[PDB]
Amino acid sequence: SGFRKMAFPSGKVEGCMVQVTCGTTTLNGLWLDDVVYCPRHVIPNYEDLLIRKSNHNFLVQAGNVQLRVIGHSMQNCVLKLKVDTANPKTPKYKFVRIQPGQTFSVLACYNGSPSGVYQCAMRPNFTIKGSFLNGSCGSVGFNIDYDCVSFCYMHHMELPTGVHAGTDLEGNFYGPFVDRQTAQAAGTDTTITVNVLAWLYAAVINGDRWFLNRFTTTLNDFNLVAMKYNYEPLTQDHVDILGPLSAQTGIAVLDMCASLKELLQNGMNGRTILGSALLEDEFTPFDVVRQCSGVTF
Amino acid sequence: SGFRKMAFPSGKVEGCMVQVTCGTTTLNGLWLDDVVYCPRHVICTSEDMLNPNYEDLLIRKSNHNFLVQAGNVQLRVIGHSMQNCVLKLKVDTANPKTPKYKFVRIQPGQTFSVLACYNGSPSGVYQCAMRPNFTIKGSFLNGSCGSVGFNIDYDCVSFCYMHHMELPTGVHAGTDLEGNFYGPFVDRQTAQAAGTDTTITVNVLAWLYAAVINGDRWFLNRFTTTLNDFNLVAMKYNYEPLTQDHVDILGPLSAQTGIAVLDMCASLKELLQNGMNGRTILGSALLEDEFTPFDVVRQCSG
Ligand SMILES: O=C(Nc1cncc2ccc(F)cc12)[C@@H]1CCNc2cc(Cl)c(Cl)cc21
Ligand SMILES: [Cl-]
Repeated sequence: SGFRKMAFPSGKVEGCMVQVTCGTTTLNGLWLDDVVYCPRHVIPNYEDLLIRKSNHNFLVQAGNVQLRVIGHSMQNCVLKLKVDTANPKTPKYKFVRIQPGQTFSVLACYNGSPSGVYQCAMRPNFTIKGSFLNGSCGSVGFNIDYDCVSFCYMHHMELPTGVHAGTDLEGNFYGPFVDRQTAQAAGTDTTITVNVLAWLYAAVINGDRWFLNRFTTTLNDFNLVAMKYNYEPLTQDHVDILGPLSAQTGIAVLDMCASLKELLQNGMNGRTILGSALLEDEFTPFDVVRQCSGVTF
Repeated sequence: SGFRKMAFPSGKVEGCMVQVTCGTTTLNGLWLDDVVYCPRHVICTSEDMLNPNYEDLLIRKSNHNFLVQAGNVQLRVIGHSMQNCVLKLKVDTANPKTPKYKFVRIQPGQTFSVLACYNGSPSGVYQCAMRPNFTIKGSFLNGSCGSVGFNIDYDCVSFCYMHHMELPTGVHAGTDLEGNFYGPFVDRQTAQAAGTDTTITVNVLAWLYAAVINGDRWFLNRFTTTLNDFNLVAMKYNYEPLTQDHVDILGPLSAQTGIAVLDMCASLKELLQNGMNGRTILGSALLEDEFTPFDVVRQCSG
């Protein structure tokens, strides 16, 4: 029993964190094989800025050992620093780009040293509601599938509302952001509907049934209601993805939707679900199945 | 900016997780140097869970009855001893991944990270607090026994909790790494119930200071309170009494934000009376009590 916001064990990623210094700027890098990946803002015409740099301008520190940079190249908004030493702690990994609503663990780092791990979701507006201070740039987001680390996020900046913006490991930003000092704002955010439904199934699995009702709804009627409350549309793919949870609890997805509709129009009425007075949207259907079944890494 | 429930990076603990099997029971062990620590109930046959005589059960065991697996390698048990509710299995190999560590016993209200494990394999990491009723509101399934709670301030891992059991209300009970249970709990299947839980007042105040540091001030008011008047009101909402120690501990946050502790205590009293009125504080519609004053300073300042 219990339902917590749970991150993946961070060990395989901790062994990859390094400190990258260029001039007065110090941030984090991800050392995989003989390449250190970091935000290109560590060095704006980034082709012009980068051409003026030599390998010895980049100081890379892995623990108390200084790595020697033997090459450098830029791929979108990420700088790739070729080093002479392959990271002996390089796990089996992939670079994956995630979609809004997908969750991942963030290993927040400062000066190449991991300080914390937390679980978050890529918001529909492409920001993340993270917890980052100055020096956190280069901290990474990841998932673990069996023994493989899928790197999906690298932190680049904080927007004026306190939310965070970054890229996949190929340097493509999530969202309409740029790594430049200019006026940028997070768009109007929406609730990840499929995740709220998954979290309601987690509540049912944990014995919290008060919100259940005898009613069902059509997908179209649910989406008409969901659009009114700034919830993301629920697709047939989402309904299919929720199938296993629907079979385990005996509550059809559209039956759980009628519960969600009633919660949106009437509120919680002083009650809580899994210790929360708000509908939680940062657990995917896969996260719910993984936590309510105990998959290990 | 931002405020998240943040766990310590679990790497230093993951390299210590092993699987311990005795008869039909399999659970997790913590392998530090040449000793594997695990719940002593691993020697129990479930039929002896109501009134187990652990000394009697352990005397009948030999080293080769304990199967310890570290990854795909079987460790050889060369000795065993019991210390309170923890079994210590001496092994013939020191864990090369043993971090710098300490065993610390925590007090109610203290927070720690949990590395939930099954079959000696880490599955997830989450943050939690030792409730005032000495239980933890964890996320654990069968086979999670032996999973540990820890803090990693600096490069040293302070082990503070080892999971032993789930109570009928879904909450969890366990011991420190010396085998002493937190609370009045026993590793017996006798009827046991968690006492009425209360809100960790000092942690709620720390979290309100975190909200102020992050730019949120809507809940502040022009009032102050005496500590006694605050406690009289606090007790009525099932909040833990706030002591002078708690007020002292909140001093640094009070100095940073410019809001005296008793002034913040008056915002809390008003929040308890009015609720949030559709508003949130740090993205929460409930008052959060699983962040200590130390966690707030660490996350908001460094
Ligand atoms: O508490 C236990 N198991 C589990 C632990 N944490 C979450 C668990 C969730 C579900 C579950 F069925 C078992 C879970 C074990 C085995 C069942 N009984 C029992 C009784 C006593 Cl006295 C002791 Cl010390 C340990 C146990
Ligand atoms: Cl403590």
